[PDB]
Amino acid sequence: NPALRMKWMMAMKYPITADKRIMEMIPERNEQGQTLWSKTNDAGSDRVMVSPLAVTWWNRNGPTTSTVHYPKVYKTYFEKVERLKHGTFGPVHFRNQVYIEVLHLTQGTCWEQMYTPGG
Amino acid sequence: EERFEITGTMRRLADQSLPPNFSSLENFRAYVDGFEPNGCIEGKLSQMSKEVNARIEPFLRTTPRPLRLPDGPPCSQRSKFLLMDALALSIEDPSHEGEGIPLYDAIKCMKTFFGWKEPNIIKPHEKGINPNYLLTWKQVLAELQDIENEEKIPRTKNMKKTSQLKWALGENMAPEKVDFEDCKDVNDLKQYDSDEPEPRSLACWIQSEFNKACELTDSSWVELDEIGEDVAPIEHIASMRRNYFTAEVSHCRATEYIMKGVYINTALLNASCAAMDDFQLIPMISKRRTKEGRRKTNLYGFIIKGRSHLRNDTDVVNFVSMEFSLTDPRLEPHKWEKYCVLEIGDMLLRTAVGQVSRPMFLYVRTNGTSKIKMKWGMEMRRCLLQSLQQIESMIEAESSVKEKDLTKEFFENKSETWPIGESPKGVEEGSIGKVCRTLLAKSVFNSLYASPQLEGFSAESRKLLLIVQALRDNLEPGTFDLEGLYEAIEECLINDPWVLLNASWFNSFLTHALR
Amino acid sequence: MDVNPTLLFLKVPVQNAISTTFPYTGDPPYSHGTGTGYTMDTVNRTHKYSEKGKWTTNTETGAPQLNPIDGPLPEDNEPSGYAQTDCVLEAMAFLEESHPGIFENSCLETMEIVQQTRVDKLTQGRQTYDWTLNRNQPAATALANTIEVFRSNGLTANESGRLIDFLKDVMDSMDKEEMEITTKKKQRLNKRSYLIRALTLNTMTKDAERGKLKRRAIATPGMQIRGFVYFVEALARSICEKLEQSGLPVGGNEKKAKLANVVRKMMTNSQDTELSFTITGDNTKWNENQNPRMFLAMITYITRNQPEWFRNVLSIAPIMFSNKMARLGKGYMFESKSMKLRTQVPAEMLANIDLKYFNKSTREKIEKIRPLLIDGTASLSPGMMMGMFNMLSTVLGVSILNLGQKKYTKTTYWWDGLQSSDDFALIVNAPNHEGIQAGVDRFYRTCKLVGINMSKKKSYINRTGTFEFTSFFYRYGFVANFSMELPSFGVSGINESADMSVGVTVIKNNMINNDLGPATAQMALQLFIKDYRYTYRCHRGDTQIQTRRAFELKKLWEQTRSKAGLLVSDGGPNLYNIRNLHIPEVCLKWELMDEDYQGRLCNPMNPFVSDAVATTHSWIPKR
RNA sequence: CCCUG
RNA sequence: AGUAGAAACAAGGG
Ligand SMILES: [Mg+2]
Repeated sequence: NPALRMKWMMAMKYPITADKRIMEMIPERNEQGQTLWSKTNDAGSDRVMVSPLAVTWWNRNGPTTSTVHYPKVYKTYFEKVERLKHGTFGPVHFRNQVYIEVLHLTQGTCWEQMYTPGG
Repeated sequence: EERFEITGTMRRLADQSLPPNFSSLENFRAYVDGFEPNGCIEGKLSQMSKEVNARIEPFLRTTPRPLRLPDGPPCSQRSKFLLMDALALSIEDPSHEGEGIPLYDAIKCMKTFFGWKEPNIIKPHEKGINPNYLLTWKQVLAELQDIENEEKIPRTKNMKKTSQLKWALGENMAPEKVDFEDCKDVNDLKQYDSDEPEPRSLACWIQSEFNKACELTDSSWVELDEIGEDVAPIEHIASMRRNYFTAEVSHCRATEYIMKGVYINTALLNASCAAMDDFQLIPMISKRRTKEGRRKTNLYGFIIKGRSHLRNDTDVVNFVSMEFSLTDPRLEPHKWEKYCVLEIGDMLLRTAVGQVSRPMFLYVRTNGTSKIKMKWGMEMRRCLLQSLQQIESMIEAESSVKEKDLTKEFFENKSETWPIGESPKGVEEGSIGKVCRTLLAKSVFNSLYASPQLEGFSAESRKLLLIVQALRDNLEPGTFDLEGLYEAIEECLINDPWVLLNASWFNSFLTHALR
Repeated sequence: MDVNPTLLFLKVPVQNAISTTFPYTGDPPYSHGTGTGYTMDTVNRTHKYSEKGKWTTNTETGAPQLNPIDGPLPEDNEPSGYAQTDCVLEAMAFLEESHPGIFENSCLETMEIVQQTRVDKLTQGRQTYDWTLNRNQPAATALANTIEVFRSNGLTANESGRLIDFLKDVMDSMDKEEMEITTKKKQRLNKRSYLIRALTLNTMTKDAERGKLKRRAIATPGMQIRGFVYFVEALARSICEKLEQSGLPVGGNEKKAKLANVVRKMMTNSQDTELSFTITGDNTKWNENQNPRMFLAMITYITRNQPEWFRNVLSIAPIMFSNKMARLGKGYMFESKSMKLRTQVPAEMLANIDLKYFNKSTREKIEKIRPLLIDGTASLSPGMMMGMFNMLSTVLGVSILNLGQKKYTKTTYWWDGLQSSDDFALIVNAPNHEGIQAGVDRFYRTCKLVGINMSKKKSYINRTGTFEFTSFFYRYGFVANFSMELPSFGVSGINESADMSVGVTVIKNNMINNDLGPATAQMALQLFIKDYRYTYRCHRGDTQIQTRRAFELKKLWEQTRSKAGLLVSDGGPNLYNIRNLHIPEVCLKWELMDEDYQGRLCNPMNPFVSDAVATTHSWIPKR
């Protein structure tokens, strides 16, 4: 069972594996003294062991780059959220039993929800 | 283009896979090609005897009869932990630690009691060596006190492999493995004993257990996260249903059972998988929030886990469990067949009558569990889920007939009471909250007392339920063979007390329905 | 007062509260030990129902075989296996007549798929039986071993990468005089040994099964039979797709439509003085009464007027299945209590061994099955052990159902219904109760003529309007679905970003197919959120729970301006709901993140990296 | 003493 | 002892 395996793996100190250049960007110790990475090398490769505290440190302390391109390449996903935001809902009708994408919310076992997408 | 020729060996194989009185595959294909249907089925039906028929036996109000239950000594409790007799030593931890060491919590909970005394055995175990249990309890106390005399405080306590722990955890009981050539000439060489379970009759304690499982407490045992804001009306209705159910069911005892079992199984699995060749000690701890919103931590007892060299998903790991309680064992002794009970302390409670000095007993038992049972017990929370669905389904069904949701007519109406119990004066009707608690208790107990007999009984009794319902609907029911169904239903009532209770419930419902 | 949930049925009908009769929250039963006892019992029972057949000896494999086809007609209500060829062929002819052109179109589609298919399809499957190592292996490994062993000897007709070429190689190897295998060690098997190995099934007990008290034995085939079976199943599926009464291979959205359609068809046309009744029932010993010879006859009739190669490739599979062998299994275990010993007895020695060790039942089984054993396996010519032909039997049942039209019955009563492998439901219309009884008897007797047996213990008849079909409970137009077990909505255990999408998709799919309600979906979402947070330790930012990541999460929460844009992995709030279960998380809050925070989150030069969106959270854990 | 769950 | 139920665990190999 992978679920319990990862439950146990996350309890260790450095369950993540990263490259060697990480040592040049983020420091070995937090502002409180917590360790972020260790000198030990991975078996079979030159990777190093890293802790999730390194991930959080990078997210809150690290280089910034413009992400203008992201919406362009992931256009299909953003179109969905736009349509959902600009849609209009309606009353629920309990009766015997662009639209298919939201099929899990419109139809049901014995009820119908009125929906017209905002696009 | 395409060339697929049957060779000699395949031709010789296919020449023998034809109906009788046919010679070769080519002859069979020729016969099938030129076949035209004429009066074959009608003839064969004519030659058939008249004993092959399906007569329909009418079903009437006087036809069905109550099920038959087995006989023998009464059934005994067979759960991994006490349910109705549990007692907990409670403290407060205002520093909210996400996951701390439980040993220190156990010690801190222990240090709040000042009434210990010399233990003795009052209800013994007939088929076991009693003094070993007492020695085990004293050993655990001694180890807890030894924890103080150490340069550094440890996180886990590995018990010394003593004689009493060697016996209690069944050490060196497996026979020796050899080959068949050496030991062929032995007088007593056979295969294992493949017999059937020994029958037992129903007892009155399981009904009380279920009744107390459907009651309210003064604490909150479940805390759930948040979801987004509800914009669609369907989401408004869904949130209303969910919030009403959660409010009605969050103070129930079944939630306490769920959390207790989840914690115990998680601890057992982690200990078994980590320390394979050590006799680990694992306490039983739970967390609650009082009526004032103030946290509390409860301790129930201890377990000691032996060697855990598990290979398959059915290999067994043994352990010894000690629990606190106040239930005098000498009131329903047949319920405690496999327990050894000691009187270890004297507690004092405070109520309207003033202060009363009650005794405090300890239940000690050797048990075992597999990897699959522990894996399936770590996720008791789904019981809640199941219960909700049941309730919701009812409303959904009741809506389709009238083409209108009836959530408010079900929950807030404060009327429309459902017949949920039984009383000497007659059937008893309860509100919706009682119904929700009853369904949650049923799901929890289904998870606690799982067994193949329960599955068989449910599957084979569903059909009788539906037949009776059709009869109550004046649809003129009829059965091709009714006695076989009764035999199949009754073949599954052997040992489990839960299945016997369900059978008794079915008998009572059958009596009341046809009246 | 004594609580009693069963009494709840005194107010709400049973079909409204059927979910209370499913104990699907405990651990399902498992089996400890060997599946040899069940295998021997199954073989003996399969040979019991056909005791009045023809006995013969096989010239190639040398094992005895039994053939009950065209045997004496049944007399009593016990299960029977004597299927008449004339009746089966007549039923097939009438089914073809009722739906003109079905077989021709099915044959054309099957020929197309045969031409197009590829060998790689054999890789997708369950654990197959590997004859190179005499064990059970995953499909890919067994296929690789078999192809390597084939190439060891001169066999290079399957290099073209077509499944039919692989089957040609298999057939050629069957005719080879000797077979050499590598183990470094080498071994040689003569014609008979290889042939017996190629016609062998591996049997074992079935675990984690609900609704039954006693265990069962199921079998898996080798590698030389998989392709022919796949072709036959393709043909059967193509045939079934065009049949209105067939319950396969549809999902869970149109089954309710099928039930309502059948009921309305058998009610609306009825006059005001016509009686209608419904039978809900099962079939007994479905797998132990279907002779592969009848399947061969059906396949021969289906593929009339076709190229010879197509007929041969389609009809090979019944030939192999009619000459199959069953492996007894692991063996038995012996215990000496006096001297405290345990030992294992492999099945190979069951043929020649004293019977003083075993108890009554096992000794009787051994004595009964002894004449069949050959080279450590038992011949099982009659019956289908594991029923890989899950769709041809449905076609046969549907033909029998069709056989009851108003034209063929030639009497006042008539009937029609639904069939899905083992399960069936029937509706009979007649002017009196005598007509109803006559129709029921006619259906039962006609079914018996083909080898289909109706279970009288699990079947009942009532007035039409309410019934059940494959756990779909129909009552006055309302259908409830309970044929699927609810999963545990937990963490998959891959990454911080994979688990979120996986769990949300699982919830959405359960909501769509298995008819999960809204409130249950919300509660499942809450439980999964709790599990995710407690697994990855990414609690909220304002929550006062102490953890190793608490300091970093609190600092990040304090830094940000809009707290609603933080991912759940960075101690943000929860925004998902029923209407949002299809939008990926990163794209869900993109218009709510800060400039610098969202710049750092999707940094492409971060050391951690190298439905989902790439971010800083897609890392690879240690082995 | 080593290896394996 | 105990788990468990038609056959097994209650450690196996060198
Ligand atoms: Mg059915």
